[PDB]
Amino acid sequence: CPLMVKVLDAVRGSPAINVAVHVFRKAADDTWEPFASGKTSESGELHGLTTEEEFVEGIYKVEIDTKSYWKALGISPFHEHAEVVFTANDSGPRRYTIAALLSPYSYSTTAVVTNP
Amino acid sequence: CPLMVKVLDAVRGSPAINVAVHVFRKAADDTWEPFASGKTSESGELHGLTTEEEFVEGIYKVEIDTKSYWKALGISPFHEHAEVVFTANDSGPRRYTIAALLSPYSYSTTAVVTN
Amino acid sequence: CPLMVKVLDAVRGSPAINVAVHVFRKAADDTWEPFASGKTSESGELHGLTTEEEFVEGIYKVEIDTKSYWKALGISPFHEHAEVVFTANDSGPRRYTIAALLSPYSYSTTAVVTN
Amino acid sequence: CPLMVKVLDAVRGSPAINVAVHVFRKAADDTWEPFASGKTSESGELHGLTTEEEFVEGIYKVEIDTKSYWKALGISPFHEHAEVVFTANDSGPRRYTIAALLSPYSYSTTAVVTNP
Ligand SMILES: C[C@@H](C(=O)O)c1ccc(-c2cc(Cl)cc(Cl)c2)c(F)c1
Ligand SMILES: C[C@@H](C(=O)O)c1ccc(-c2cc(Cl)cc(Cl)c2)c(F)c1
Repeated sequence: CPLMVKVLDAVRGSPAINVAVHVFRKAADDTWEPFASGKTSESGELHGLTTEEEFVEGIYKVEIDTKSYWKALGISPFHEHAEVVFTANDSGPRRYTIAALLSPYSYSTTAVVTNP
Repeated sequence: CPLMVKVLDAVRGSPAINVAVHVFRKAADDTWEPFASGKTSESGELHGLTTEEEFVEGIYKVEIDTKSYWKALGISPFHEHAEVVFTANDSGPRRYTIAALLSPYSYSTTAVVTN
Repeated sequence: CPLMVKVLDAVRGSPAINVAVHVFRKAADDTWEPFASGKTSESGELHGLTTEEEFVEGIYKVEIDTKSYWKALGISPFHEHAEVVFTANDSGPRRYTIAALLSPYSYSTTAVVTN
Repeated sequence: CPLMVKVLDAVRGSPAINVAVHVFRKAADDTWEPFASGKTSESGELHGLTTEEEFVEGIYKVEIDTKSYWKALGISPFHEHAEVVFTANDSGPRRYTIAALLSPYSYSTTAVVTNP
């Protein structure tokens, strides 16, 4: 599982459940091409986005749909989404965890990059 | 000053100085139209991006060129840039501060919306 | 102003107003000696805690009364308080800003050390 | 495992390994009594601090020894430690994860509180 997303909720002190995530890869023409999507589980984790074979070098954008998450809880948040944009696998295959911590007017994000 | 950007460095414990910041407004066709840009000051602040007259309701994107900032300090960073995307809504208070706190593999951002 | 505290609210997107802040200095016997205190302003800032003459090298603790802040807004918070503990070192720059960003179950803090 | 600590490193993009953690509980006399201690593993996680039986109601302080962590990497950091102080189990037993994200001049911390 080379690309995982984990999301926590800083208001409830809980995993952020049912957060939609869309991943894009920058194409040869410099547009954002849809790559994978999913939503976080009861643990706040999203597994199974991609495979080792399909997760090639490139510039990836992980869009975390924070506004849809907060609106679904009936909260009117500030941001449209949280975008995490990075070059992946340029030194060979790595495993990436994109972690995020959400509040209605703020988010934090970090990356955990490991070499299998 | 309806829109301000303030950038801090969590490695050095300092303002993030001479960071490039580009602001875009979402157009009718869903493209990002250049809106304003500048470099953060010695205090990590970028003032004077827009006026009340130009800053209408809509969706704005603040792109912070974090990758150049880290490489100029000799540090290998994770992100291509930091993007903050939000709706300006007359209704809420009228002054927007977008604040960001940078580390090589992480950033935090918050909004301070007042008056 | 050698020491400043700046508190922001990540739920409302605003300064954290009228937060109690207590500053202590570690004494020779490892106890915390009261040093300075105040409430954050309308801008979430607390200025004028100390002078250059009183602010000597040593270990300081900044205690932010986050629990009272949240309860006064009708919100149930996790922490008893937020504590920021650091050494003041003449060597490094001379002005310390302790900044905190508050949520009910979380906080972030950074230092901005300049001049 | 009712009390866990997880720590990430925002500079290296990695778990924060070998972080010492000391937990205190406020005693009847209002002093901080040592309760448990340990250090984070290769995953950045610290398990096995306490038991359900021993983790009674109280006010707990989780001290994360950030200065010792950064000095052991030869970095001179700002903070002495990161203290996380909270009331636990006042509505019955819960499971607490104290998560932290470290930089030399900054840290974030959040709590994940679940009901078994
Ligand atoms: C438990 C773990 C995961 O399951 O990958 C996870 C998920 C999110 C966070 C986290 C915590 C803080 Cl304090 C800040 C940020 Cl950006 C992420 C974290 F530290 C750890
Ligand atoms: C106003 C400015 C300062 O006074 O140095 C300031 C104060 C605090 C922050 C801030 C921002 C985030 Cl995103 C997280 C934290 Cl812990 C502090 C910031 F980005 C900028």
